[PDB]
Amino acid sequence: TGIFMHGKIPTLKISLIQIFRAHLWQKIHESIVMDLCQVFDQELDALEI
RNA sequence: UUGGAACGAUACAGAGAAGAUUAGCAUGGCCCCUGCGCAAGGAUGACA
Repeated sequence: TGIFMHGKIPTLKISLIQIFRAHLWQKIHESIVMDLCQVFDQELDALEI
């Protein structure tokens, strides 16, 4: 994740590991990348792309 | 070609959660009830 731990809060570390399991950060980034691709793919002949 | 480092580096993976999870029936315990067997035992009905 991109979460920076300011001190060893072990309970918070475990919670954030459970919340961002199965590579959720990469999946979120990829999904937003795909969404921007589609929103820019639709308007390619109007934005002169 | 030949040496550092090897409690390191990188590669993969990363849920570092929490657990002997859970549905059915039968057995077993208890109290009846019903049927049959076994061993005995009660009370009672019946003329020429």
